[PDB]
Amino acid sequence: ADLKAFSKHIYNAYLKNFNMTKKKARSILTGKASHTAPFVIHDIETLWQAEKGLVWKQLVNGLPPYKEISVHVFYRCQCTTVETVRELTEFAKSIPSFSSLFLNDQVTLLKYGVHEAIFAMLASIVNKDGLLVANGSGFVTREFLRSLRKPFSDIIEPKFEFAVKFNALELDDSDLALFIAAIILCGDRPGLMNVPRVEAIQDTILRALEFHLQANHPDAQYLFPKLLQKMADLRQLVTEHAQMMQRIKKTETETSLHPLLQEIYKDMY
Amino acid sequence: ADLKAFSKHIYNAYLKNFNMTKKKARSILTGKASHTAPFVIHDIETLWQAEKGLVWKQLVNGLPPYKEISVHVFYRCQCTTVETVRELTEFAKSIPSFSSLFLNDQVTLLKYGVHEAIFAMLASIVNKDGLLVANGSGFVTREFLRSLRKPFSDIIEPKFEFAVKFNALELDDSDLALFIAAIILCGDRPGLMNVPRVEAIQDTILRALEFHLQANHPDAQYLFPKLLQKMADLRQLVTEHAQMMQRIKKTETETSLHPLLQEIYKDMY
Ligand SMILES: Cc1cc(Cn2ncn(-c3ccc(OC(F)(F)F)cc3)c2=O)cc(C)c1OC(C)(C)C(=O)O
Ligand SMILES: Cc1cc(Cn2ncn(-c3ccc(OC(F)(F)F)cc3)c2=O)cc(C)c1OC(C)(C)C(=O)O
Repeated sequence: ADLKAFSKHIYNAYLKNFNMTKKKARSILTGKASHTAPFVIHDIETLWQAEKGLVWKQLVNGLPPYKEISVHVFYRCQCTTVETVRELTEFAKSIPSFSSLFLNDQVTLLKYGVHEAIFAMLASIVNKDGLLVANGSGFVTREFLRSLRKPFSDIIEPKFEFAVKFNALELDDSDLALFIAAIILCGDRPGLMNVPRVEAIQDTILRALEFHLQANHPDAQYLFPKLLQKMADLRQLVTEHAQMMQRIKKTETETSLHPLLQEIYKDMY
Repeated sequence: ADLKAFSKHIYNAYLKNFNMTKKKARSILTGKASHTAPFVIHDIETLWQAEKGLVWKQLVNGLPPYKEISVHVFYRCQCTTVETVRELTEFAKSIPSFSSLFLNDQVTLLKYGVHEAIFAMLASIVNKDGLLVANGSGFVTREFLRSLRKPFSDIIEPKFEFAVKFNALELDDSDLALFIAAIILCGDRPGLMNVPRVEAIQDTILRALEFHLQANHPDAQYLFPKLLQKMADLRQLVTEHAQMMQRIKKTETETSLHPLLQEIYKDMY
């Protein structure tokens, strides 16, 4: 009660804001709802094919001018990330009392949380071998992404490592809704004004998550503490990511960075 | 139709979000809605009377600990201003294409625009003699405010100086809606991401304003350039105000600043 309602409201916000759920993604990856697989990108040729219709169906990509394969893929990563951020902000608007914070605090929370949330949600569209892209019309292999030149392969691999370990907790969409809401409502964010309010909201979300997990996964007893540890793991994974991003900006000078990402990484830690 | 439609929608946002319009204020200040005037505050006694129900109807002031009349009035100033910031934020959300900017840009625009807008709208509740407070239930005299000790009287007087000259343009609420929308949609704000989008929106607002002025004030010809100059004046007024605010923080160590105002003033330019 109250937590059941809270959980359901968060879940519905999740379902309303994310086109690609873990449900849909698993359904595609196992082959039960499609009957014809997504287009597999695993090399230069198939990437080129995918960009002329098979996966992205426009005759000029509307991405920055690229001079090599690795940077092209990096730009694709930026596109996915930007649209996930967009969805995450819209999702945050439906969290109880998020919209009632100061606008500045909303911006702070999103700035410092979206990457943690993105890395958590990636596991829904990732398996050992690769990841879904373009709402599941494409599947990019992990071996291809490992084959990109340093430092871009270096940035991509850790997300696979984390996602594969995170998928072993076998959460479903209704768990993940509460998990990512709690990621966003973090009181530890630099420059937050109303820390106690945000901590109280996170308090509620996490109580609802504990409740929801005992209902949904009766036999997994220690699922809740591990998930809290997952949050801490995510923070460090983002720290490492940010370090590599710094190195990119230093050493890959005309690799362009989307303005939203320039803002997020601006002054970050 | 095009600019008439834009204008009217801005006007409706204005009418839906500001408790005190120039219409209401002039009706109260001239004595037409009154039959008996607002409670005049011009010294400590009337301030004490007003704070126990007559004007502010609470039995604990909920203001920070203050040790003098000047700081007490400064805190009242903060309260009025914070509520105006809240109203302006809601008003900006209803401006066409404001809500469509990145949240970072919305926050930047409000951060650097609210004081300019507040100083413009202050003229609606001011005459030579004082100003309305608490939705027109109170009237605080300018001579009382001059009687506060430096630096507080110093910060307040220039707003009167500006407002009295601004009231000589005989604008009405429907002009002011477009004027303050244009103040907020400033492309010149430090740290704006999408400058051209904001400048296009402001262009629309300003064209609508010129059109609306040609309809509403046919015979007052140089009104539009003068208003452009008013915007520049407001910028200079906010520079001076902010300088004085700095000297407050340097030299009035027992004076607290509301957190939202602390945010606006931290790192401003
Ligand atoms: C580098 C990065 C990766 C991820 C996850 N990720 N990993 C691979 N892809 C991917 C690969 C190929 C593709 O298509 C095609 F290229 F055609 F193969 C479409 C998408 C992802 O979305 C997440 C964040 C936050 C990243 O950091 C950035 C974006 C820089 C940032 O936030 O600034
Ligand atoms: C110091 C200042 C003044 C103004 C205008 N102004 N002048 C007087 N009042 C007022 C006076 C008396 C009253 O009631 C009673 F106290 F009882 F008399 C209630 C309201 C205003 O609102 C505007 C800004 C931005 C100010 O600067 C601050 C707030 C720090 C800031 O930076 O935001």
